[PDB]
Amino acid sequence: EVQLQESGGGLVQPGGSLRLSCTASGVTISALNAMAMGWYRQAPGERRVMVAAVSERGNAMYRESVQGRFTVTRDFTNKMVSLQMDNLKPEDTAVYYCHVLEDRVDSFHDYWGQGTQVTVSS
Amino acid sequence: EVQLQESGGGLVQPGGSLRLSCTASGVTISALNAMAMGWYRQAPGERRVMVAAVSERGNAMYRESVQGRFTVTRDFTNKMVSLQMDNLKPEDTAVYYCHVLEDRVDSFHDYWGQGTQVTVSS
Amino acid sequence: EVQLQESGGGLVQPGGSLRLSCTASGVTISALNAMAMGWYRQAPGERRVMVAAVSERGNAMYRESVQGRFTVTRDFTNKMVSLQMDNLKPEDTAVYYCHVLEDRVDSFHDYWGQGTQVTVSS
Amino acid sequence: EVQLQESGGGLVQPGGSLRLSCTASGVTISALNAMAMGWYRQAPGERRVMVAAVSERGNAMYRESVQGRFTVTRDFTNKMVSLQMDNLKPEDTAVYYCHVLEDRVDSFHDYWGQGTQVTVSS
Amino acid sequence: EVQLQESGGGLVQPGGSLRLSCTASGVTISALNAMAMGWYRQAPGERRVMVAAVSERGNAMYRESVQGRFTVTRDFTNKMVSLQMDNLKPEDTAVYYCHVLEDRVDSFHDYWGQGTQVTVSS
Amino acid sequence: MFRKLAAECFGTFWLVFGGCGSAVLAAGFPELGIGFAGVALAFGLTVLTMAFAVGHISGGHFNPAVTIGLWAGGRFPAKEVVGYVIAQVVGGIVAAALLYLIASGKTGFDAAASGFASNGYGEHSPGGYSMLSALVVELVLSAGFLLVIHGATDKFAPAGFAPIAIGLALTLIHLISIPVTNTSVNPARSTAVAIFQGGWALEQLWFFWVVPIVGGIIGGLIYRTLLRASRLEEELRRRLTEPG
Amino acid sequence: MFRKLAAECFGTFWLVFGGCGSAVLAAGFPELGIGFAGVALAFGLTVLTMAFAVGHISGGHFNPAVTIGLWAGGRFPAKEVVGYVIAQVVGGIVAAALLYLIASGKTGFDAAASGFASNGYGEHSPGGYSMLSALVVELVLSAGFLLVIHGATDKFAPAGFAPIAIGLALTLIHLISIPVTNTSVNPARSTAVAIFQGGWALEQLWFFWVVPIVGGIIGGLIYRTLLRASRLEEELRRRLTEPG
Amino acid sequence: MFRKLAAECFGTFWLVFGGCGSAVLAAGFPELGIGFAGVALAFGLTVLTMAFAVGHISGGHFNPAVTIGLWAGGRFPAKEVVGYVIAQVVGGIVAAALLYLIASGKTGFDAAASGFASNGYGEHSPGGYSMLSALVVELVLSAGFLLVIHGATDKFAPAGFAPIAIGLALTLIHLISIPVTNTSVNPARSTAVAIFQGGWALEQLWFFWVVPIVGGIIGGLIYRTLLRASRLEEELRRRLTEPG
Amino acid sequence: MFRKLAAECFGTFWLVFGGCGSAVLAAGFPELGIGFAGVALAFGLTVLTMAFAVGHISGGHFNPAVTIGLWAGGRFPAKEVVGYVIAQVVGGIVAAALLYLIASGKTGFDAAASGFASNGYGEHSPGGYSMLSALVVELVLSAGFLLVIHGATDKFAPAGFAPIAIGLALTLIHLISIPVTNTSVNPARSTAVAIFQGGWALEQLWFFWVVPIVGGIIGGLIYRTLLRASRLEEELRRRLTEPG
Ligand SMILES: CCCCCCCCCCCCCCCCCC(=O)OC[C@H](COP(=O)([O-])OCC(O)COP(=O)([O-])OC[C@@H](COC(=O)CCCCCCCCCCCCCCCCC)OC(=O)CCCCCCCCCCCCCCCCC)OC(=O)CCCCCCCCCCCCCCCCC
Ligand SMILES: CCCCCCCCCCCCCCCCCC(=O)OC[C@H](COP(=O)([O-])OCC(O)COP(=O)([O-])OC[C@@H](COC(=O)CCCCCCCCCCCCCCCCC)OC(=O)CCCCCCCCCCCCCCCCC)OC(=O)CCCCCCCCCCCCCCCCC
Ligand SMILES: CCCCCCCCCCCCCCCCCC(=O)OC[C@H](COP(=O)([O-])OCC(O)COP(=O)([O-])OC[C@@H](COC(=O)CCCCCCCCCCCCCCCCC)OC(=O)CCCCCCCCCCCCCCCCC)OC(=O)CCCCCCCCCCCCCCCCC
Ligand SMILES: CCCCCCCCCCCCCCCCCC(=O)OC[C@H](COP(=O)([O-])OCC(O)COP(=O)([O-])OC[C@@H](COC(=O)CCCCCCCCCCCCCCCCC)OC(=O)CCCCCCCCCCCCCCCCC)OC(=O)CCCCCCCCCCCCCCCCC
Repeated sequence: EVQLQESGGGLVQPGGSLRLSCTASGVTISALNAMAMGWYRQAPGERRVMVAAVSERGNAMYRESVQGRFTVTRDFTNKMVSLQMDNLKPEDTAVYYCHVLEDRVDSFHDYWGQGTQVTVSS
Repeated sequence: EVQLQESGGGLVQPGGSLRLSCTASGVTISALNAMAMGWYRQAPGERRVMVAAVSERGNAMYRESVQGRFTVTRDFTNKMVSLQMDNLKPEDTAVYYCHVLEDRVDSFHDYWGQGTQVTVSS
Repeated sequence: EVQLQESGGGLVQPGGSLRLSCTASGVTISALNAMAMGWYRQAPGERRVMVAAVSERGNAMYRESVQGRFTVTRDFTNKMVSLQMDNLKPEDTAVYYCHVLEDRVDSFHDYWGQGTQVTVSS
Repeated sequence: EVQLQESGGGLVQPGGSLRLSCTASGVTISALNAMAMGWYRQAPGERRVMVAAVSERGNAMYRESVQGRFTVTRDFTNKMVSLQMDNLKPEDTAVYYCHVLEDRVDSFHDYWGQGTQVTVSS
Repeated sequence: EVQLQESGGGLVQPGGSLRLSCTASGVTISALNAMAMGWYRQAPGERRVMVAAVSERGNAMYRESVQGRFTVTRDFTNKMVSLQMDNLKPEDTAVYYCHVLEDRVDSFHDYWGQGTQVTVSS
Repeated sequence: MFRKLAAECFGTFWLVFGGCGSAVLAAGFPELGIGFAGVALAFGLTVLTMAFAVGHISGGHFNPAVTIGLWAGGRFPAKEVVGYVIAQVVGGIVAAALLYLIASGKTGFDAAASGFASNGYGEHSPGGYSMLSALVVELVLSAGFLLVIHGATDKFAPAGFAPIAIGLALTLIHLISIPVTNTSVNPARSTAVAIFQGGWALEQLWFFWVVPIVGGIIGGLIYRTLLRASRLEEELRRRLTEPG
Repeated sequence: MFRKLAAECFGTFWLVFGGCGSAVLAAGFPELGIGFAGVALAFGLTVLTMAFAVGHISGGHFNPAVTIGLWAGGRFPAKEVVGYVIAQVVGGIVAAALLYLIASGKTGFDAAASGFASNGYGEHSPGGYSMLSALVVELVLSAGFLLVIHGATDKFAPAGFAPIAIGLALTLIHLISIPVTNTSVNPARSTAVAIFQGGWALEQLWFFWVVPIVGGIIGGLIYRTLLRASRLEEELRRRLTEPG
Repeated sequence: MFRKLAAECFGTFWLVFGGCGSAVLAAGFPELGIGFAGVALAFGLTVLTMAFAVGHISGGHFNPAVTIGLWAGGRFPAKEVVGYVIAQVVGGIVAAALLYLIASGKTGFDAAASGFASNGYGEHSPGGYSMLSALVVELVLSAGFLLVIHGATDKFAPAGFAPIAIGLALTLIHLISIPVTNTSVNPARSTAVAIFQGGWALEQLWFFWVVPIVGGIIGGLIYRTLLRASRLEEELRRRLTEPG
Repeated sequence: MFRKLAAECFGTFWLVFGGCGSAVLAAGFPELGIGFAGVALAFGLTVLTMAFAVGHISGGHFNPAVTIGLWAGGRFPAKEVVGYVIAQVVGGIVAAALLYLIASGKTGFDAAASGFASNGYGEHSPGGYSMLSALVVELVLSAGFLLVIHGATDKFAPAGFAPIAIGLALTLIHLISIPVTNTSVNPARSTAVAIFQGGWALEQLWFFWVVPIVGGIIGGLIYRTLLRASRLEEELRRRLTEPG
């Protein structure tokens, strides 16, 4: 199965910038090229919801409330997905998970990362 | 009442073709001409749902997911209804029932067949 | 994963008896001993529901409407599960599936058989 | 309060015609002119629903399934409301009630008649 | 926190006019200028619902059923909000509350007045 | 019924006023007139706007041929037909009268000589077309109009879009047929202006009461027998669109 | 109210700019001008687009006659009328001013001699129509406009389609009446250009404040008394559409 | 299928009748003809109204190029294509025949000399354009038409608005391309009138069966490969629009 | 982003092809040309159809001024602006190239002498208007266009109707301003044809990149500061529309 290892994150004051990265292992490049790579986030006491993603065709997609501040990039050869956050706000404090979505014809399968803490406190 | 006897079906590898047939008895030709003749199918653990039909006026109607691969034909004189399946897929494996729909003014009445197994395994 | 191969079944007049058998493959004896082995059945247009089972400890369990007529047996060494049906009724006509239930701590996993037709018509 | 006395109705074969009449008492002409006069009907085991009415301004209104066969007339001076039914059908068999609707600013008030039986049997 | 003191109200015959006033204290002018000031009303046995308001930008907003008879005015310098009611109706009898709405980014906060009785009886 | 009759009368008044007034006052204006295309647009817009305004009240027929064709299609009760027709005719006449008055405010106006936007064939056709051409064009266009009306108001058609389709269909009909017969496809509109023309228009008026109505009936019949889905077909579609 | 007044002012500015500028700059262009049909389309499109843009804010009147007719129909509070009217007028004037400046960029422009798209009757009518014709046409068209507006915005009409109907109705009104009086049916639009014409337009301006408004009132009254469904009628329809 | 074939036949009949009849009877009328703009509007309106009427029955293609392009876009079963095409052609022919009869009612009509609104290139182009220009324009416009059809009927597009977009797209295509080739982009429409022209039109008919269809295919392919959202993309959008 | 960029490129290609090709090939056709009104209709229809087709993908800007004005209105991320603009420009250029080829198929075509539908002012204005008139008209029309776009796409506006309003607004803008500057309000459209004109068009091109964009910004600002409802106002409306 797919294994996701994340990095980056931590403490940042409001208006700062951060860069999260995630790498996949245990899957061939060709197999991973047919999957979507994205980022979920869970804030204290709320849902775990998707904020950004890159599809198998290279189309970057964003959640409405974060578009304009987040930039998601995907390196297919290196099996890597990165997220750049600029002009951070208190509502951006949460646990961010690297995510992989796989199409199984009649359903979708999720692969999750460990999770990384991002805290924006002045 | 109406009695439905089916035939055909069985085992077929993916991409093959099959032909199911069904004949009605115990009803006059004129009476049957005012009814609709079609095919239901139930897959393991799911609903029994209609896939194709021919109305009393001879209009062939199909389910969206099967149109383009299934062809339903009706012989009014012989009181027969047949289904031709081409380019079969694993999702087509199920029990197929010959069905007759009768209009009773304030409601509809269903006549069911015995059922025939269609298994598409490579 | 576990592979289930069934046998038996067919046509029988009311009051007759039948014997279905099912064998498992692709799993070690020790691993299978920690799982439950049972039988599901789906009648035309209805649910697929469990009728009988044998748990990992060898306890035979039955659905209320079938207890007294069905006998489920399990051979742990041969990785086999069999069902004996006596005094059959029209309501017993259905597709019967060999089933394996596995405990995964936080959830259960199902392994299904191909399915066998049992028709009780006088 | 308003008292409604109905008349007419009875047995009629399909395709026949009937005329129901209803007269109001215990209310002045001016007071009744500000109310709507209509007909409800309840068929065996179903709702009591409105089929036709005449509003305080003299506008005749019909239920969709009965328009074209029913004709509702209102005589304001005589405080009378009549219903003419032509080309009767088996679905027209029911108990018909003379009805009066009164506007009370923040709600509506209903006055009901005794009820008359209309049976259409060939 | 904000403290609201109301005045006016009482008994009035139908078709009369009344003027309610409300003053805020415990908040600076600049802080209050970023809040909305309005009027709620609760009639016997019903909800407490908003009838009129003035937003932080000075836009007067009304409930549909009261627009054309009520006039809401706001004095930002004096931290005052007033309501003028003309052509009163029996449905206007209720307890009227001065209300302040504050925006807290992720939610809204309400400040309530004591309440004043307005009874319109002929 | 009073509300419905008032709605039909006002709608027919609007139709006649708009279309015929655009034809009489603005079609031939020197160097800036709207022409046949402008007249067709005006005729379509009258029906479109009046439908959006009062179709929820009366159904928005504004045309005896439309009412009779809807009856023939199994969508309108017979007992209500006559009333509707009368209302429509009355509305048209009133409009024509007012139009006449307005047209009299300009020096040199002559209703008899100009024709007052009356429908005609043969020697009185705008393009000099024969009677057979007028008959064929009127029949085909009336049938198509009724077919469009039946299809757009079907319960399976997009909801709320019918007035647009019907009005634009009327505009298209005018664009096609103005040179042949002046594009009646509406007995009330023909009668309203024929009354005030007072000459050859009244002699040929019968033609524009028979051909349109017949055409409308044909249209209805077609939709009733070849295109409308039966009860069994509706049930079959419902069952075929069920998840499993 | 500030938002609503701003919306009304911008809408009236858009209406005057679009319609009058199309009339002044493009209607008579040699060999390629848009003509009366183009001017009518522009007038309709201004209202259509501005309604879609700001009707959810202010209701999209852009016309003193529309506001007063809606008041007379029981749909608009009296205390808000005056403000609306003022805003509309102001908007129009501003538009006219800018239009004037633009028109001055071409050699030979003369607002007084050309008329600056001003409304007039009798000797100043584009087609030489009498005062009675202008009165009748303006009254009828204003009443019809208000009737269409009331019907299309009724709670039982198709939702979201009102701007299309109202704009196309304005286009039809222009198509009909441009040759008679230049199609005012809008006191603010008449005033905006009459101010800059500076001559006979100001003498006849009163006529285009009285006739439209009165017509609008009539329209409202009709819908209020003959076409709108009463509370009892609404309840009766609701009960008649209940399954049993 | 009988219902669908009847709907397609009636739709193509309506399209040919409307457009070609407007071109033949009204386009060149002296001092009041509708012209190229009127013809384009008529062609667009036929498709718009017929779509609103019978699209819920057959899908409203009325064009062999549209059917084949929808097949190439993965939206129409192959086994149903041939039938549709035949129906469309038949409808067109019938319309042409009736049109011919009507056109014969006016003295001096000559189908061979006038061209009977037939499509042509080179020496037979209305504006004297070369074969290469006709090829390029037809290819581009057919591809754009199919792209618009695919986009407007997408499940994520506004519901019920597709007929308006498709009809107005056809009107725009005519407005652009009438001077070059007479704006075929529809093999059935070209065939219907070429049969009755009987001369050079039949010699060049092949060109208007190959270029449009190919163009349509290209359009479909584009939407299939560059614009349509994949299953994973749809799931990603759904997940990205979930509250948390 | 690839899907969005492709949608914007195709939309701008469609806009330029349609509008400029209608202007170049059909506007001046003898005795049957479509004229300024036809060109304006074509320009509006391109945007309307392309919006209905791909607005659900990219938002349907097809105009650098629209993108920048939406950014200034707080509705479009800054980081995505540049890409969009590039795509639009590229699309336009491609369209122009193809148009040029088609225009070369007719004898006597001369892009430099005819102007190739290029925007210009002063000595190169179609009506001989001064630079100040062009500046004022372009500013006002761009601001109005952006205001209409912001209003129609507001969450409180009727859903699904925005393409119609925006396209008809573009048609109205052309109807107004064609005689003054040739109605650019779109830097990409101006650039596409100025490149192939090759003469005075490139000298004046800067004017049609600055004035439209600035105007668009102004429009956005207005809707952002005077017309859009604040968060508190939205909450107040929600509370005021609650039954009690
Ligand atoms: C949308 C909102 C709009 C609201 C508007 C608000 C504001 C409006 C402002 C009004 C301005 C007024 C200013 C007045 C100016 C000063 C006066 C002046 O100069 O004199 C008048 C000046 C004189 O001009 P004129 O008389 O027309 O001049 C013509 C020449 O005389 C030439 O004469 P002629 O020889 O041609 O004769 C023509 C004669 C012709 O007279 C006729 O009508 C007879 C003709 C009949 C022949 C029909 C032939 C039938 C053919 C059918 C064949 C079928 C064939 C079948 C098959 C055949 C196959 C074989 O017609 C008339 O003149 C009469 C016009 C009256 C209209 C119709 C009245 C309705 C009557 C019916 C009542 C109810 C019926 C129900 C029945 C129920 C039974 C069960 O203009 C007028 O006549 C104006 C008339 C005023 C009418 C309008 C009233 C006020 C506005 C009402 C608005 C209506 C809204 C829509 C609803 C409609 C119903 C109410
Ligand atoms: C949609 C987005 C659009 C945004 C646009 C963004 C970009 C725009 C770019 C701007 C370009 C600027 C370039 C400047 C060029 C260089 C300067 C130059 O050459 O000189 C100017 C050059 C000079 O031309 P001109 O002066 O027109 O030449 C005319 C000749 O002088 C002939 O003179 P005349 O004898 O004809 O006299 C005409 C005089 C006429 O002056 C008058 O206005 C007086 C006339 C009054 C007579 C009315 C009669 C009433 C009749 C009613 C009767 C009813 C009858 C009742 C019943 C009767 C029955 C018996 O009018 C004016 O010249 C004044 C125009 C000012 C407009 C109105 C200002 C509003 C004042 C009201 C304030 C608040 C009122 C509230 C009251 C509250 C009370 C409770 O052009 C201008 O005048 C341009 C004016 C600039 C205005 C625009 C400002 C910037 C843009 C604002 C956008 C507005 C958007 C819509 C909202 C509107 C409100 C803000
Ligand atoms: C929307 C509602 C509308 C409802 C309407 C309701 C009311 C309508 C009122 C009717 C009025 C009737 C009044 C009669 C007037 C008195 C009689 C009179 O004067 O004589 C007639 C008078 C004589 O004029 P004419 O004969 O046209 O004069 C032309 C000269 O003769 C010049 O002659 P020509 O040399 O040009 O020859 C032309 C000849 C030409 O004849 C041909 O058609 C042959 C031409 C074939 C060549 C095609 C070439 C192919 C090119 C493809 C190449 C592809 C290239 C590939 C790639 C290449 C690359 C290398 O065409 C015809 O004349 C025949 C017309 C018949 C139409 C087609 C019939 C369908 C047949 C198919 C049946 C089923 C097919 C299924 C097959 C299944 C197989 C599996 O006018 C008529 O002909 C009228 C015909 C009547 C037809 C209408 C019937 C009644 C209305 C039906 C409504 C239809 C609604 C839409 C559905 C359509 C299906 C039903
Ligand atoms: C909707 C579905 C449609 C699908 C269509 C499907 C079917 C189509 C059928 C195709 C038919 C083909 C038949 C061929 C005929 C036989 C061959 C023949 O006769 O020769 C050609 C014949 C020769 O004619 P011609 O060369 O035009 O003749 C003009 C004279 O030479 C006069 O020459 P000139 O002096 O005027 O020079 C003009 C030169 C001019 O060349 C230039 O482009 C240079 C000009 C630049 C100046 C710009 C100035 C900037 C101004 C801004 C200032 C702002 C001011 C700021 C503020 C100021 C304030 C102070 O332009 C060209 O000729 C080049 C045209 C190529 C178009 C552009 C290519 C894109 C390049 C960019 C690539 C990626 C960029 C991303 C960058 C990323 C960086 C981070 O016609 C052609 O040129 C046809 C070209 C073929 C192009 C179409 C390709 C196939 C169809 C594609 C469909 C496209 C759909 C939309 C998407 C667009 C993207 C793909």
